[PDB]
Amino acid sequence: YDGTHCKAPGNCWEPKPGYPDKVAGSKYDPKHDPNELNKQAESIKAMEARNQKRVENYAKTGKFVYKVEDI
Amino acid sequence: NSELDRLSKDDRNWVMQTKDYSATHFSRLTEINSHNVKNLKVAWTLSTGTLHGHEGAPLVVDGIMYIHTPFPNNVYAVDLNDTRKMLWQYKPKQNPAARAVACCDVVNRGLAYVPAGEHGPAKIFLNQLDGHIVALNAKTGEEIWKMENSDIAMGSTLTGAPFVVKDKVLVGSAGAELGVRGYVTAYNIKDGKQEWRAYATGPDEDLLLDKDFNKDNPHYGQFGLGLSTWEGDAWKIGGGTNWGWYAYDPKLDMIYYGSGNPAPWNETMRPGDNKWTMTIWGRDADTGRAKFGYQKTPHDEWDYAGVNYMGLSEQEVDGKLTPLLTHPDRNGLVYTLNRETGALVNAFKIDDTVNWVKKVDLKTGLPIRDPEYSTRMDHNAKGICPSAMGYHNQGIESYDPDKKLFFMGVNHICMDWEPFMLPYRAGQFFVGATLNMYPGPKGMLGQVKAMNAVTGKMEWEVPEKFAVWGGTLATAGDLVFYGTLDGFIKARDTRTGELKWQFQLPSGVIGHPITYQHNGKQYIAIYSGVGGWPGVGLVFDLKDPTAGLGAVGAFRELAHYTQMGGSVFVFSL
Repeated sequence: YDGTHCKAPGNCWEPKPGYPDKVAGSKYDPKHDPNELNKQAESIKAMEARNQKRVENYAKTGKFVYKVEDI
Repeated sequence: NSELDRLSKDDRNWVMQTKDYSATHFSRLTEINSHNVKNLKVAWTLSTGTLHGHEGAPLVVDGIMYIHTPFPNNVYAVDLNDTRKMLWQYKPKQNPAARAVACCDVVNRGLAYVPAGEHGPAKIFLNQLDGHIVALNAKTGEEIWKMENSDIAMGSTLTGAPFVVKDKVLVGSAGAELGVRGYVTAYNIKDGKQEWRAYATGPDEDLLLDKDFNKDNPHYGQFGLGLSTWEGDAWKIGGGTNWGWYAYDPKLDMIYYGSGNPAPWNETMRPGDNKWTMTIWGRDADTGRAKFGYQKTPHDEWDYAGVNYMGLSEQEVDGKLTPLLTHPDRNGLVYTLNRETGALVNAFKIDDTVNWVKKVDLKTGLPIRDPEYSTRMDHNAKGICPSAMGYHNQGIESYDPDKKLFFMGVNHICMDWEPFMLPYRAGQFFVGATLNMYPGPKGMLGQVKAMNAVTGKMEWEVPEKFAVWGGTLATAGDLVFYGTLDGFIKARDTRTGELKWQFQLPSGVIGHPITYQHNGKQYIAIYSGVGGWPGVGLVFDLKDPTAGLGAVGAFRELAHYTQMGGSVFVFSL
C-alpha cells in the first residue's frame, strides 16, 4: 500500500500485506452497535428543532428567548 | 462582509483572529522595527481571571480591545482610553461536564466581530466549549442570541473561533477523539437562523457539494466518496471535525478551511480513504456548496488532523500571477493550491525529516506512502515523523508580501504508535492508539522558519527549545514576533532570522501576537497562559509518558520553565 494504485478517482485504499479487504467478520471487526452510531445524528436533529423554536419565537415577538420551555 | 474587510485594512484595528480574510498576519506599521525593537517595554497588562491554555488573541475594533478565556469562556471589553476598567463582561454558565470531553485542555481560539448592521448593532461572537454559538452586543455585552451547535453528551464541543462572512457566522466542530462526525454550520447574524450545514463524511447531500465539485481536478475524486471510501456505516462516527481557521476570497465568494482527522485513531478499524476527512475545502459562501475539495492525507494513520490555517497570497506560478492558498499541514507538508480551481501548485516538506510520505506526486495529487512508517494493528510503529502533534499545529502564521515569505512556528516531534481495538460509545473517548513522543532527529522540539511557498525555498531556519505553537505576526518593520511555550515573546529580523528582542512573560504562550495603532502609537499585545496539548502534563499533573495522547513524555521538561497563568501583555516604545 503506497497510496498510488487507485480503484476509482479519489479511491486508492488498499489493505496492507496480511490484512483484510473488509473488516466485517475479520479479527479487526469493529462490531459497532447501529444504535450507538445513530445517537449523534439524533442529537443534532433535536438541537436543530430547539434552535428553530428559538428563531420562530424571535420572529413572532421580536425578543430572543433561549429556554424552549419558556416559549 | 465588505465592511469587516474594509475595517481590517485600518491599522487601528485587529478585527478577526487571522487579522484579515487572507490571514496575512502582516502589519504595515513600522514604528516598531528591527532597529528599535530592543527598546520595546511593557506598557500595561490585564489578568484574564482563569488558568489553562489561552489560545487565539485579543481583537481591537473602534478603540475597544476584546479578551476571551479558556473554559468557562469569559469575555470582556476594555476601552483603550481607560485600560484599567472593564467596559463590560460576559460570564457564561456552562455545564462543568464539558471539561471531561475535551481531549487536550479546555482552550478556546477566540472571538469574532461584525460591524453594525441592517442586522443591526455591531456584535461579538463567542463559541463556547459546551457547544453554543453566542452573539453579544459589541458595545454593551448584552446577549443578543444563542443557539446550540454541538452536544457535549456526544463528546462534541467547540474550540475553534467563529468566522464572519457577509451576513453569516460560521461555527466549526470538535471531538474527533470521541467519534464526532465533523460539520461546519453557517448561522444568520441577525437572528441565529441556521442557513446551511456541511458534513465531512457520508452521503453527498450531507457533504454539500456543488454540481461542478472538483471539475478542475476530477482526479481528486468527485461524487459518492463520503460513502464509498468507508466500510458500511463507519462514516457516522468518522471524524473530520473543523476546529482550526478559515480564509475567504470576496471576489470568488469562497471560504477555505480544512477538515480534521478520521475516527478512531486506529486505522485498522476504518479501512478506506475515509473521505472527506483531511481535506482542503473551497465552499461557496451563500450556499456552502463545495467547489473543490483536496484530500491531503487519505486513510490517515497518524492523526495528522487537517485543520491548520489557510494563508491567501497572489504570487507568480510559471510567470503567471495566480490567486493562491498556502496551508502548512500537521502531516509536515506545506500545500499551495490555486484557490480558484483547487489545482495543486506545490506540496513540500516543512522539514526534510518527514518520513510517512516519500513525496507528493504533484500530477496525481497523491502522497506516496512509505510503508516503513505506516501504522496498523498488532505492530508498534517506531520513529514516525511527524508525530500526531504535527510539524505544524493550530498557530496562525504570517506572510510578508514584499519578500514573498511565510514565517512559521514549527514543531520537531516524532513518535512511536500502536493501535488497539475498542468500542464506540457516544460520549466516551474513541482514540484507540498508544503513543510515545519525542524530539525529531535534529534534537530540539521547535523551529522558526521562513519560506517561499511556491518554490519551497527556505530563507532561514532557527531552533527553539520547545515547539513553537501559537503562530506569528510579521510587520513592515522587518520583524516577526511570536511566543514560546517556555514563556517568552520574541522578535526576529525577517531577512535573516536574527533574534532582536526577547521578554520573559509569566507563562508560556499558545496564541499569537497582535499589533494595532491607538492614538498615534503602535502597540503589540499577546496572551500568556500555557496549556493546550503541549501543556496537558503540567495543567493536569500527568506523569505517564503516554498520557495526554502521547504529549506528556515529550513535554515533560516544560513544567521546569512555566506554571499555568492567564494575562494579557501590551508593549510599546
